[PDB]
Amino acid sequence: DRTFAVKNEDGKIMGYAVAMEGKVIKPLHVKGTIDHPALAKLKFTKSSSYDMEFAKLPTEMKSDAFGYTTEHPEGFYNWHHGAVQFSGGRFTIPTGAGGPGDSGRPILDDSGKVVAIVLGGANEGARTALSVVTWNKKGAAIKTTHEDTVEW
Repeated sequence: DRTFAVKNEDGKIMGYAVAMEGKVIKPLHVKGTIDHPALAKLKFTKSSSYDMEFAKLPTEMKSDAFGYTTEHPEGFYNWHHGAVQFSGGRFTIPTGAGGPGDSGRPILDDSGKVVAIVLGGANEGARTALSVVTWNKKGAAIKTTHEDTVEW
């Protein structure tokens, strides 16, 4: 696979790292050790601004990793827990469909490319708006945070 559990000392899942475009990327707030022998002890570079940390993907894994795409037209997208809507510049899910432990999971299109990484969500009632990292065409990271975001 290309998505890895990040585990605390008791071995409980805290969040997820992904393999993407020659990097291991996980949310910075996710406390733990990636649960992969090749990934556990790499040198990570940490960016507070984007709540992101990343390491170089070990050479073994370069044909494995997800592709990223900047093409997110309005519509529906996929994640581990089901449909993610993208509309008016925001990703949303039914409230209750995501929660703590979900930080780091990718949002995917039907071809299996990453459009966004999940940081948290703000409860707006029926729907929860997702705080995420995306990248633009020049490779610049963008963090979108909504009011009263709960880190997952």
